[PDB]
Amino acid sequence: QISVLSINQSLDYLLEKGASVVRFGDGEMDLVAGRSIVYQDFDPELSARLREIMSMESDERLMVCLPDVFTGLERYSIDAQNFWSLNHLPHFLEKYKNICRAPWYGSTFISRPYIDLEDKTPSVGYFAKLKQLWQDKDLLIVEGLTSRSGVGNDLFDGARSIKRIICPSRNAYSKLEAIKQAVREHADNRLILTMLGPTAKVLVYDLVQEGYRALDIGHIDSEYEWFQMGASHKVKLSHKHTAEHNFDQDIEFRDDQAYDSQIVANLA
Amino acid sequence: QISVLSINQSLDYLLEKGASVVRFGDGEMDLVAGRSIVYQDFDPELSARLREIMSMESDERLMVCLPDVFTGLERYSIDAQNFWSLNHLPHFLEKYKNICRAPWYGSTFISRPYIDLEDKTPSVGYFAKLKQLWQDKDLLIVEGLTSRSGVGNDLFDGARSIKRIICPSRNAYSKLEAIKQAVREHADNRLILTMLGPTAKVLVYDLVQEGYRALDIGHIDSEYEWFQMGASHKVKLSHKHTAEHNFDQDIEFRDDQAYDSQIVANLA
Ligand SMILES: O=c1ccn([C@@H]2O[C@H](COP(=O)(O)OP(=O)(O)O)[C@@H](O)[C@H]2O)c(=O)[nH]1
Ligand SMILES: O=c1ccn([C@@H]2O[C@H](COP(=O)(O)OP(=O)(O)O)[C@@H](O)[C@H]2O)c(=O)[nH]1
Repeated sequence: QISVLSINQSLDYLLEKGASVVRFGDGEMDLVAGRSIVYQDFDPELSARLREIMSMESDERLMVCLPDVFTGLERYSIDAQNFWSLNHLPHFLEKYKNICRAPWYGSTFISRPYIDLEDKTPSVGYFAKLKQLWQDKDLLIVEGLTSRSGVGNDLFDGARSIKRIICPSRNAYSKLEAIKQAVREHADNRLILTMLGPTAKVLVYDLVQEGYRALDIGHIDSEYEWFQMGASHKVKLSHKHTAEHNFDQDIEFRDDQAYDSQIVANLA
Repeated sequence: QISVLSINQSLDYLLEKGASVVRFGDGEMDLVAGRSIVYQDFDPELSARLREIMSMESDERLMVCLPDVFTGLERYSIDAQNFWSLNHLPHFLEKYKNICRAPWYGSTFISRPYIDLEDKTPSVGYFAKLKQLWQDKDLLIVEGLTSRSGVGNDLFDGARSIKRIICPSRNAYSKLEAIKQAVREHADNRLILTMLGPTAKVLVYDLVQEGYRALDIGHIDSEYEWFQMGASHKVKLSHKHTAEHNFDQDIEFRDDQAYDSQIVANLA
């Protein structure tokens, strides 16, 4: 009964208002139910902070997103439909309805705009509007050791410049205050992008309170790689993190000197 | 009946396929009916050429566009509804059905994404996808003397570089071969954008046959100015051409040194 914007309306709101964004997906609900996820062990301080931010209302300073799953599941792949309609919502729908009482939310799938869409025709337009958020911007990327967002592809080639804060690939929440301090030291006037699972959501909220603009964009790199491959399955990549292969086994980095030169702090 | 894509679907096609685009609006149908328009006098070679291009089918090399008016006019302002439904289509509907027999067409309103829309919420996203077509590209802009596309706004600030071929502000068709000659001399590998009324349509078509990529984007600058000012009416601008003020009275150019430096040929 919760009202969730489409991807097109969510991205347009970010383009219109310049708002920050924080997204909550199935893994955040897992932790709010007291259950660990693969790259974040359960932590009560984390779950309470996630439990708090989910209940917040959206405005021109910060848009809060939920999975666009409370209606029209025919939009998604048969595997995605089976997950939401037969696994997640049976468990947690009454939790969503209890906690999430804002008038409206953005779509958490602005990060996930390809592989699980039944019709992939509009994906090109989603990635185009995403790229417009950072076109000609100086960027601060806050991501984990294996994320390597944009490494090996042209996702961020339209940005003016990139600096990166490298965080733990898992259980990053225990270093949250150290990460925040690194962001303060290096952010200047840059747009902050974060790819950091549950920790990213607390990070964005906290940095918004300090007057930064930050976008939680999660697994955008994996979805972009699949989009460029024309993939039909969540094919695992060998040289960086892959969405829904969250244990990070069988990864060996390729030498990227541009990436290495963008690192300004390493907390992994 | 004729099947016309939405603006969202048309822009996504150009992003996906990299196709060139030609759009036909009410002024071209005016000429195909043997009538002069304000900035283009009747010429039998032009009108026959426009009718010929209108009848062509769209593909990954070239998308042919028509006004998205044969259905769902509730999408537009009442002024636009009255024009198409009581003025244009009463005269020319049987001509459209006779000439336009392709399976599908793009939307000519990819150039017109704001002032005549009833709901202006998605316009921000339309301009974002348009900007992505030329982001980080070297551009060759082919336009009339009063067009001054991008002058005084940030429409093309995301482009890598701009050269301009300046043409007659009206009756440009009489200089078509000289304009084409200028394009061959200065285009190199640049993306060609044209804002040149009915001559733009023949130009793009002819340039496609020679293996260039060209986008007929017409009155995009006026719609962007209205969008940025949040206008609710087609307010006339005093320092350049304004769409639907086509006689070009009462125009005094602002001195723009970037514009001046971008001109590489002048045929006005
Ligand atoms: O402690 C953590 C948790 C996650 N991640 C990264 O967070 C990203 C995914 O974030 P999120 O779960 O928000 O993605 P979504 O699937 O929601 O789009 C991936 O690049 C992971 O490597 C990380 O670096 N450290
Ligand atoms: O001989 C001409 C005819 C038109 N134009 C320009 O063509 C543009 C509009 O093109 P079009 O009619 O294709 O616009 P649309 O309304 O279809 O988007 C305006 O900038 C006009 O100044 C021009 O420079 N020379």
